Amino acid sequence: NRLESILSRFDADWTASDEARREAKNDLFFSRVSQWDDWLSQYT
Amino acid sequence: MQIKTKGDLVRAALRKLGVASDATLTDVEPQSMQDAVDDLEAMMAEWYQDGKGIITGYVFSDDENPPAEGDDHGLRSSAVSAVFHNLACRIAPDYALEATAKIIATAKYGKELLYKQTAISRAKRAPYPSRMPTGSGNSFANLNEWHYFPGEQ
Amino acid sequence: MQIKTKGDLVRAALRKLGVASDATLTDVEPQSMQDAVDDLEAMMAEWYQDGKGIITGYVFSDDENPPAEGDDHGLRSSAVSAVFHNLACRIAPDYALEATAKIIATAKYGKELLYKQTAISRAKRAPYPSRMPTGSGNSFANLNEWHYFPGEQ
Repeated sequence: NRLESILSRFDADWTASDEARREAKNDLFFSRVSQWDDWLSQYT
Repeated sequence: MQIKTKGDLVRAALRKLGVASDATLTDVEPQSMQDAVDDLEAMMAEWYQDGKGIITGYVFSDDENPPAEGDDHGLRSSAVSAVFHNLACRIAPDYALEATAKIIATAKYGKELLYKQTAISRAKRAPYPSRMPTGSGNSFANLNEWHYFPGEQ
Repeated sequence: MQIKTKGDLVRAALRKLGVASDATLTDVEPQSMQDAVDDLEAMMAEWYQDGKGIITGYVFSDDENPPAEGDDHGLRSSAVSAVFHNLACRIAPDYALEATAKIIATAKYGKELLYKQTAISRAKRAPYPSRMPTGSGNSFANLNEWHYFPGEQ
């Protein structure tokens, strides 16, 4: 019951701020690690 | 179309060359028909190049049926006026005759019209190169970590 | 294809020149057929240049079986219309005849179509030179200490 409420609140908070998190993570990876964001569909 | 059979194409080519028709009293001799149908089969085999060449409706006889003159051809109605003109142009060296310039011009026009539709259909542009970014305007593939184009693969 | 054997090629060439065919009252003596098939073998061995020239399905007689005129050839159906046309163009000097311009044009077209596919297949681009770094975007070959391209080797 308590765990269910905590997880529901956490899921709402996580899903409500997905695009900003993804864009910030992409910015961090582009600025720090490398500038070729082609990990997917590479090695061909 | 009245030119359903290969023998009709052979007779039309011979008549255009003037070798055998009814406007001239001569009649077709069977060995001439056999030679002309063999030449037709060889020429049509040369044009197709196993697909990589000119594509027209045509059925190649497996020689299971001995007489290949009577069987049907799959030529569409537009290709007929070119096939027998080219056949008549090719047969002329068998005798000492030379094809009239009108026949040569008609054969040129016919082959051009045969290949124009396939030329239009095969003019396609290559996909984006592999190392080509997708700009920030897509807004969906950019959010799906799908930043770069796949490639020619 | 009804032109299976080499003798069929020789007879087709002779018919195209008009020297002799099935519907003629005089024919050619077999020694001339032997000479023509020898000439065909010589011409076809000069186009192959030992695998480095025009590549077409063709089997050379091993001379163990006596008659090289009777055995089959491995020519695909598309190359037949070129081989016997070129053979007929080459044979005419043996007699007093001269090949008609139509036969010359057909031989040119046939040889061009014979070599176009191999020309497409043989147009390959060389690898990167030995002293060419791989940029920092690969992220795997760069981390495997393999910074530079291997070379043509």
